[PDB]
Amino acid sequence: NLCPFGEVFNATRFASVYAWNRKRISNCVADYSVLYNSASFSTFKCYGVSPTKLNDLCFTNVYADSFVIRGDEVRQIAPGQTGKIADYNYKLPDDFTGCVIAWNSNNLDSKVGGNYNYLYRLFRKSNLKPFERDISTEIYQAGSTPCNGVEGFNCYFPLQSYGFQPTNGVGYQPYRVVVLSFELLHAPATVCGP
Amino acid sequence: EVQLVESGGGSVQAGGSLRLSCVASGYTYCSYDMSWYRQAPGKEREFVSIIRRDGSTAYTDAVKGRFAISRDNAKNTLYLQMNSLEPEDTAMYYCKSWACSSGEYLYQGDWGQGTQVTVSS
Repeated sequence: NLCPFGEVFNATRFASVYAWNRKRISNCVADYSVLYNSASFSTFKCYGVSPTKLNDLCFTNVYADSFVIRGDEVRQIAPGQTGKIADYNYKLPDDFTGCVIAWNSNNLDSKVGGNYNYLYRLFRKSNLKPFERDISTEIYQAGSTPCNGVEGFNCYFPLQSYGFQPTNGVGYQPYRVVVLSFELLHAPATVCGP
Repeated sequence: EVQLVESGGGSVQAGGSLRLSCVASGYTYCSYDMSWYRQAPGKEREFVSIIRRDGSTAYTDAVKGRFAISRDNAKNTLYLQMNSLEPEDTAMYYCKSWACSSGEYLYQGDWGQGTQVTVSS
């Protein structure tokens, strides 16, 4: 009966942040207390929500947005926010209902001379709508000047690798992020309790 | 999952040519757009070229009208043809599968081991 959280959180590999995973969770029982005061997790901010009251309260769906950023960017996995991530990788909506977990993952997701495999969208033509994902491999027009599709002056390839080394300072270390988002639109309850 | 692997590098005379070969394997729910990158060792890991699913190339201005990117999906093999090599184009060269989708499975991308290209006077 019990919910498959251990596969989101205790996962082998995680999403680059432009390319952000999700599972929807349904038709199962959710003890969230083994998240809040798990306290293995660094950051833990609930919006719309007392983090007691959810642990016996009910939803149509829980959706669980697994991905990986720099520590200094964790500020942006939050409503009303601004800059590279909330603009170009993953937004949240301004009246978000849900929780935001991260934890420092330098021990895992850094390597000797830099893990390239987590990644982020620099520039984009406009800002993302709430829970937009983008995977564009398509050159950015910085200038008025045309691209010829040649990467070059004012003509930039819009994704980058972060390149996490363990010798980094704490803000430029990788944090693993989950975003539990809660809904109840109108057909039936599927996730509570006990 | 994908294991990518590069091949067909090494030392050569300036002005000559080389063909780099990115062999794939056990694949995913997607055809990934694919790219080449190099490490001008010192300068960071830097963009060389792309071919998409839709088949459009783009190249970095450095190698324009000198290098060429192509795939033979039969072999599941990706080609960088490099003509008119200078010593600047020494580096470890890497192939890069990108992100692509298919309805919830979300292939992140992968890099390969690389192959050292080397050029002289």
